[PDB]
This record gives sequence, structure tokens and C-alpha cells, in this order.
Amino acid sequence: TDRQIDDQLLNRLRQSLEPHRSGTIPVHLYYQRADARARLRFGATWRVSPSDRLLNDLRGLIGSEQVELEFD
Amino acid sequence: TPELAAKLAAEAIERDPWAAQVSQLSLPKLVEQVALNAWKEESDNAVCLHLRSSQRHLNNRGAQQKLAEALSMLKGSTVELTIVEDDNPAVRTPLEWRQAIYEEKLAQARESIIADN
Repeated sequence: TDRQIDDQLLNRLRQSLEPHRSGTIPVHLYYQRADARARLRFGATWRVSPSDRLLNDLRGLIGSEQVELEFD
Repeated sequence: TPELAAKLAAEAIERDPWAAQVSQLSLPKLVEQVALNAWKEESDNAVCLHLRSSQRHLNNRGAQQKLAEALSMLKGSTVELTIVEDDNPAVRTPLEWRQAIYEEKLAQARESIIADN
């Protein structure tokens, strides 16, 4: 959703990814703006492990599984 | 998901008298693209659609005839409508106006995203 705190950017979001790392998966981010859709690539460091879907779906947030950018 | 493209076309219409007129005639799509890629000079009893010669191959009689009936409906009298080829950029068509409007907004959004922190 549009309304995300900030700390979510550097805290919960980051922490979900941080302990489950494996298999160089790029992180792509869709920030739904009122104005437009821009893509900000996290690529901070961590590549997420795949177990994260189940953990993420655990609370209030649905994700979508798109074609990975790298392959194309 | 262009939403923005048709909304953006509404601003183009809100500024260009020809774009507005075409939407009031309620052209289809091919013939609309001809009216859209051409700039509106207006004379005492004439409307001559100067389409960018840069896209000359898009102009086809199948479009022109439908455009002619529509321009005739607008004018209320028979307009000798032809598509003629002078590519000079001195004024902007209803299609050209729109494009500048699509991009700056996206750039501003990108800036806000970069600035989230």
C-alpha cells in the first residue's frame, strides 16, 4: 500500500530479508505512488532466500511473483 | 494500464481545439490517429489536416473518408478534406502536446521514491 512508515523500509522489511538469504535473487520494489509507478531497486546487499513468501504472507501483505528481471 | 494516457488525452483535448473537435465527432481509432498526428490550421470555410509527412504511410483513404464525413458533420457543410504533407514543426498537434505531459510526472514520482529515505 501507499502508506508505509519509513522504518518499514529499514527495519521490518529489511529484517524479513536479512535472516533468510540464499540464491542470488534480486529484490525489486514496486512503490505504488499516487503520481506514478517507479521501480526502486533495493540491491542494498541481501539477496532473499526463497522461504520468505510464506513468512511474508504471514501478516497483512500480499506479494506477487513476477518473471525475474535478470533472466530476460 | 494507461489510465494516465486517456486522462492525459483529456488535457490535450482541453487545450487543442482540433483534439476537442475530433472527440466531439467521436471518430474511431485509425482515423483518430490521422487527426491526432496532424495540426489544426483553420480558414473561413476550411479545415485542412496537415499530417506530419514523417508518418505519411499511416495516412490512408480508408481513414480519410471516415475523417471527411466526420469533418463534414463538424463543419455542418461539405469540407474538401485532404491530408497534405508539410512536416514543419512550428505548432504542435494534439498527439504531440500529450507526450511532454506523460514524462515529467513520471520523473517527479521517481524523485519522490529516491527521496523516501
